[PDB]
Amino acid sequence: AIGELVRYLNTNPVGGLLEYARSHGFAAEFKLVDQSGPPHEPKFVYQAKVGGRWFPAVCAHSKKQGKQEAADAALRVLIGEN
Amino acid sequence: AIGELVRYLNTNPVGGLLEYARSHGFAAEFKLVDQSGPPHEPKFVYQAKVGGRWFPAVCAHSKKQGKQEAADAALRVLIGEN
RNA sequence: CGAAGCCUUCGCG
RNA sequence: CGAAGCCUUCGCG
RNA sequence: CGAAGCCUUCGCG
RNA sequence: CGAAGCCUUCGCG
Repeated sequence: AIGELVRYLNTNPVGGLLEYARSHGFAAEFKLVDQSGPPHEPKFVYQAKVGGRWFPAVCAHSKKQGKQEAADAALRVLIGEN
Repeated sequence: AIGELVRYLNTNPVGGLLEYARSHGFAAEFKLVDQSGPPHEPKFVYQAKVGGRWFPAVCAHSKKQGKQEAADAALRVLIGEN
């Protein structure tokens, strides 16, 4: 797992986390924790969840980048574990 | 653990998480993920972390209530574990 | 006795 | 052959 | 929201 | 920021 997981951090973190989620029979989730700010400069706060494990919450400027950074944080956490 | 952990959900989640963290030799952290909103109506976003495990991020109106809500979520998860 | 944590109140900014 | 996901681009509200 | 291109991965062969 | 009060937990006697 670790090998491909490292690869996914640079190119496409969301894809790597979904891959991890499939290969362990788990459904991945990206929770929109919070939305704030004016419409032209909003701030989104996202959190990745896999099965029963929750990951670092992140601030981002767009929903896409919210998911990307949430995935990225989850991936770094999982790589750290071993 | 589960017995006392249930009790702390009503009275003081922050204390219960501190008990859990001590009794498994873990350092607890309450991360201020985000602050937003106007000065008289701020919104804070907190996340509890115990050792290497991160917990649901929560919204609250004050820092203390932020920590308490994060702790409460972590406790509900840990009771869920068994 | 020695600590730690929470909540509450009061004053100040 | 059948899915899914990123990258970029274009158009619509 | 509607598409195209390109990449990666999954699944059945 | 400076105090006060409560409750809870832990160790010791």
